[PDB]
Amino acid sequence: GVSCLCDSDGPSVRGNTLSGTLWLYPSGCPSGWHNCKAHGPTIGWCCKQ
Repeated sequence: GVSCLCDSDGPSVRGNTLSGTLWLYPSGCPSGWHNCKAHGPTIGWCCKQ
């Protein structure tokens, strides 16, 4: 799958590395996921299950 930095990624904190998942879907997060990026990217989207 394709991961991306969540709002919780960047700093050195537990769970680090790009652990979320990006959705190319026009609204990002699919029903069954949650959300993990209130913003970036500016094309597709970034969420987490």
